[PDB]
Amino acid sequence: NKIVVDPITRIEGHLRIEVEVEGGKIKNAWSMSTLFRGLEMILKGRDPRDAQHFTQRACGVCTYVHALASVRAVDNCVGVKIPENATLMRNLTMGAQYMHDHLVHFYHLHALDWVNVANALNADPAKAARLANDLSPRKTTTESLKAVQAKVKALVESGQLGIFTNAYFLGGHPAYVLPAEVDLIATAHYLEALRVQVKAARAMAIFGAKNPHTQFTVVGGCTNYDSLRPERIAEFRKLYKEVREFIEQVYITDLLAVAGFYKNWAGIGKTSNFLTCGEFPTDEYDLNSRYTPQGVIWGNDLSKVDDFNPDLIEEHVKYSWYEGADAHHPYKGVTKPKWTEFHGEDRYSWMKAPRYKGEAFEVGPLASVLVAYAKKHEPTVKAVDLVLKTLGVGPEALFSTLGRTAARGIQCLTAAQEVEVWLDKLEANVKAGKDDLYTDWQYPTESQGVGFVNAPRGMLSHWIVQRGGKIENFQLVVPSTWNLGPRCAEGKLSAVEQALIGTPIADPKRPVEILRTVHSYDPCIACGVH
Amino acid sequence: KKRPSVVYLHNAECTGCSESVLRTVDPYVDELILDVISMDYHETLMAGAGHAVEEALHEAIKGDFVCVIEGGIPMGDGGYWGKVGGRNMYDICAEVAPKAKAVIAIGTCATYGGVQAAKPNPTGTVGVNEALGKLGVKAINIAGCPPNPMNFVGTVVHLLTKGMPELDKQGRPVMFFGETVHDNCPRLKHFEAGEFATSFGSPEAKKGYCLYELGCKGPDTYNNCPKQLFNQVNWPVQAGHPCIACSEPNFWDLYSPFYSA
Ligand code: SF4
Ligand code: SF4
Ligand code: FCO
Ligand code: F3S
Ligand SMILES: [O-][O-]
Ligand SMILES: [Mg+2]
Ligand code: NI
Ligand SMILES: [S]
Ligand SMILES: [S]
Repeated sequence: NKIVVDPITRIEGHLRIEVEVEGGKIKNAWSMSTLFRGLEMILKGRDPRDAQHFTQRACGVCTYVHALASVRAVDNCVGVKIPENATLMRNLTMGAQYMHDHLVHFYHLHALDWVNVANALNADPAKAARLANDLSPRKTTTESLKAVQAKVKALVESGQLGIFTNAYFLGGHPAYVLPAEVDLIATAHYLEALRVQVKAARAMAIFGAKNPHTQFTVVGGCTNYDSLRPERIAEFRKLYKEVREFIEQVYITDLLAVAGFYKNWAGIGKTSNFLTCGEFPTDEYDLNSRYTPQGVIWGNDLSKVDDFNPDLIEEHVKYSWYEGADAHHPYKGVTKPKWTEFHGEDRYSWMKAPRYKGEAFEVGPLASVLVAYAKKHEPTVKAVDLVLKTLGVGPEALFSTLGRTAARGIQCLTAAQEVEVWLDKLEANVKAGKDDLYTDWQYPTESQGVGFVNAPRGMLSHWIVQRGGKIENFQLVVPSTWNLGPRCAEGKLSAVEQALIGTPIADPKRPVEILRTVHSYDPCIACGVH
Repeated sequence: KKRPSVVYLHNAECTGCSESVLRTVDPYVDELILDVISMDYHETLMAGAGHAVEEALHEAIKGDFVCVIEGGIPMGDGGYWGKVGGRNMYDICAEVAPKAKAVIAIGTCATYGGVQAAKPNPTGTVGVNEALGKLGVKAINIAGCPPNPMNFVGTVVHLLTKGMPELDKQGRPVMFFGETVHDNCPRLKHFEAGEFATSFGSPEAKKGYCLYELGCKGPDTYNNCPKQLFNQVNWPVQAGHPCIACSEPNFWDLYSPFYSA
């Protein structure tokens, strides 16, 4: 029995899911990415300095992160040590991206799998407001919830549902179990988050020039001296505090509220191997200098964290649309596209299949939060303990779709909390008359380099080989490549394919259970394929 | 059934254009899609999935609607490089675009081909008017990578209230793309005076001297970045970085290397 969901909506890019069902549970799965662009092919022979501009266009949702990975890789192959202010500025910009990215994912990409907007019309608004007031410290009025209810009403009565047209929750759905009051609060916050995200992206643009697609980084550091003015720094600070408060007081509390009604999702979507390179360094040449730590977890075992070893990465193509079946470490990566139709020669995707020491891994917030928890990163310990105590579960509940969703919230929180530290340091440096942002550098005759970035979706790495200031090879291996890529030559399912096994399907015609698990990985197909 | 219908297609894109739309102010995106238009198809945002949204698209293109296309259209070797629900993106656009009352190509990918159309262009990706011109499609090109949200929303409003705006030779609304970045750049005084930064770390860069010698393509680039700003706060040159010509046809090859004049 075959179910196909194509297109998968509320993600970035072009994904098709095919699943086999038996007894009302998924018994097998295929993750099919259906757009190829070929950025690595385009980069060959070009100027290393142009790289960050092309690779940023890998994706406009996780904007900035590919530019960071590229200047880190070129910084690295050239041996330059950028000044402290460049490190601070780059970290600040990444912090703002975490804040913006995770907010938009929860409300605008993920929530509609759990929230029945139409049922919001049945909510008693006074009762919803009181519940809102128990959940968060800020005050909500009956009146504002009535207004939201009125807006949903105009939409439904107009007969133009727009983006709600043919929703899986229309006419009721056995998998949507939220009480009407909670559906209303979620909907109100969904609308509010549309305005909050605008403030997060503005904060980012103060250092980054613009959002989407920043323009302030160069090999050797950053260019944005203008942002070093007290005025600009104060303006960042104020936006940053508003977005932070909303995250703390609305996002996190909404997340726990909704999770509470779906505690069964703690037993669904279990996976086993996790890794991260860490993010936010003080030393651009030492992963252990990073605010969130690097680490590798094998088979759900939190008592032992191995060191991240990038020598162990290989990308497979046996089940993808590329020539042949060999796997390569990215310094020797090959990108030779070869289409064979859906399942032709059993191939079903434009993503390569990254494996770590031959095994399939999951990356991203959960993976990052697990490693930091295992290593006793105190900010993460406190955030995790809160989720766990709030839901009434032990740490075993984290290895799941519900846990993957909670972990995104924690990752957002721990980043937001640290941002003020980097900002104070940058300011104190400037006040003391230390305003350097750039370090001169020169091309080695011949060199290679690598940049590691823990993006909002997970471990990102750009790999360059250059000769005479010309690119000989440039490969990206990106978090969604790991999460949503297909089987490798050993036939091992990827994180998302494996996570889907066992998933119960109440209504095969409207398989929202598939969306829930897929969305918890926050898929980005332009990222994954490039 | 009161608000004007808009159908929004995603092709060979990074989705940065969709994101730029979310950055709109006055109106904000909620006002845009609750009060100004009806967003009848948009893959990034829609609650349903799979067959349910393809049915929504089928119904929506029976009416009077404006079509918005993001991303290039792959045409190389038959066009299989980009598929949605099994269909090649060309076939989807060929079906939808000619039915609209007006078509908007958003972003340089949709207008001219964009990043994936850069050499050696393995997917054979082209822009909207190049792919669909033979079918009678004449799209308004909102160029930029991504464009200023005001250039897209301003164009939709204009279409709704005044009709088709006047376009330049490359199909861009003259009301937004009529002058170069350079014409309106605050560093123009330095440029004419010969006051240039020769390195990103020099005192001259710290002083905000013109970036022409570090690669700036402002003099050849039609956009409203300096006067409009992005996110209401900034733009590349204000942030010390050269313009890379992101609203110009074929900028990826014609204006790089980015750091030399
Ligand atoms: S024009 Fe630029 S921002 Fe828009 S889809 Fe293309 S690459 Fe992305
Ligand atoms: S910085 Fe660029 S746009 Fe501004 S005056 Fe100089 S060359 Fe012109
Ligand atoms: N976050 C993010 Fe995009 C993906 N996957 C990258 O890197
Ligand atoms: S790079 Fe693009 S955003 Fe404006 S400053 Fe140049 S046209
Ligand atoms: O989005 O990556
Ligand atoms: Mg790659
Ligand atoms: Ni992305
Ligand atoms: S650079
Ligand atoms: S282009």
